[PDB]
Amino acid sequence: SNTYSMCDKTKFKWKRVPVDSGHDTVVMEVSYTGSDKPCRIPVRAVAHGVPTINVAMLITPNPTIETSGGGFIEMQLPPGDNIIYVGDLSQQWFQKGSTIGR
Repeated sequence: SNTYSMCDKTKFKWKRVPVDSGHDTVVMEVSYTGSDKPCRIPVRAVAHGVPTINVAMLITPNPTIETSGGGFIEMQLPPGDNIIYVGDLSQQWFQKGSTIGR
C-alpha cells in the first residue's frame, strides 16, 4: 500500500468540533492514532430523515491526516439538524438558514 491510504475509521478522535468560522461552512479537525500516516480520512454526513443520501457537501475532496492529525475538514450542509460521521465517530450539526419544514 502507499502512504496515503484510508485511515482506520475506529482510530479517529476529535480535535476540533464542527463549527462555522464565518463562511457558511462547517469546519472540524480530527486526530488519528493509527499507523499509515499521513492518510486519507473517511468522511460522510446525513440529514434527519435522510439516511441513504450523503448530504456532506465537502469543500475539500480529499481530507487527510498528518503525522498527528490536524485533519481540517470543511463541509456545507442543508439547514436543519444533520449528522456528521468521521470514521466511526458521530457528531450532529444544526445548520441555520432557510429550509422546508413541512
